Amino acid sequence: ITGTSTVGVGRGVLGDQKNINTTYSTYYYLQDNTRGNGIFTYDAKYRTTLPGSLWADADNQFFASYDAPAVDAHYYAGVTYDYYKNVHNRLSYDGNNAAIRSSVHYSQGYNNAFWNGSQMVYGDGDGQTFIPLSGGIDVVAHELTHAVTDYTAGLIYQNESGAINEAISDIFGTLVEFYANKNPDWEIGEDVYTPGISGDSLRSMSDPAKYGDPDHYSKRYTGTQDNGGVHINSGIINKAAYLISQGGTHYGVSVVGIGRDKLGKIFYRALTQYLTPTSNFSQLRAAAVQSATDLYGSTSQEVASVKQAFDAVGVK
Ligand SMILES: NCCc1cccnc1
Ligand SMILES: [Ca+2]
Ligand SMILES: [Ca+2]
Ligand SMILES: [Ca+2]
Ligand SMILES: [Ca+2]
Ligand SMILES: [Zn+2]
Repeated sequence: ITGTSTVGVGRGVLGDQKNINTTYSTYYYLQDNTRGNGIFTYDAKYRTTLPGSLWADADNQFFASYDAPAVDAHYYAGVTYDYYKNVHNRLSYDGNNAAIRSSVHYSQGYNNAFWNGSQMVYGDGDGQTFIPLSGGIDVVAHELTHAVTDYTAGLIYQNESGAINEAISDIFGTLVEFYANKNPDWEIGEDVYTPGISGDSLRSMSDPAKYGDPDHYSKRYTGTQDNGGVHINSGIINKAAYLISQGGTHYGVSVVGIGRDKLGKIFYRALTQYLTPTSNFSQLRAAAVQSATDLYGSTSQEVASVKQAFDAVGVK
């Protein structure tokens, strides 16, 4: 909407206070005009119609329990925008400052969040499996990264290309979590998953098998569930990315780590220059090798480490 840019204050899902960019016109709206063509957050009001209503607040203070998922969806979309702009010189998900839209309070007890091709959508969780999913910065950034993928490589959401799609979202979700530097880790969703259980998460990149996901191509899922295992076989690529960044020995193969920043540069370049809608795991390895060659040189440690990491997970 048309109005003037303002700064509100609120509390997120985890009870932390933060400032949020709003717009004043009669009401204060969750519309951040400081980033691209705007970040807009909507109330789905427990329904499944989307987007719902642009979030309106009478006083620019967002401390009600009902406000918390909206505060975090809005704020973490801003952090994710900042990561892509400041780290990769990418302006929003399309590279042209497309407006970023999110809806919260989607459905009732909905234990998921997603990018729907047009916008991000967050359930509130059922209070046992999840609390409202926008409380996880890695979740928010995972979702917005699907939009980046859609506009770049276009990886089809099935089988190996879909597992790459998922892993790219986990990788950049994690790199955004490190960028914000609040309790960063290599696990996915820990801040919103199972409030009654400490120390768990949906997935681990450092040890995918902790939650039943494969960490070697020989253990890949070959069935039809989950669009051919897109959230399962992602563990093979997540493990490779973890090894590239942090190093380690895995099934007897040693990888010299090169750090998170170079991991991000290599995978961002692979995603935006080399991957295609039908890329498989072997093609991802080649894309990563070529990206590291472009950035660091063919004889570099970085190229050598990409090769050892894919070797370690059984991808040639
Ligand atoms: N992401 C968990 C995949 C899975 C499910 C059930 C048993 N083993 C593995
Ligand atoms: Ca208020
Ligand atoms: Ca964390
Ligand atoms: Ca995490
Ligand atoms: Ca938990
Ligand atoms: Zn995903």
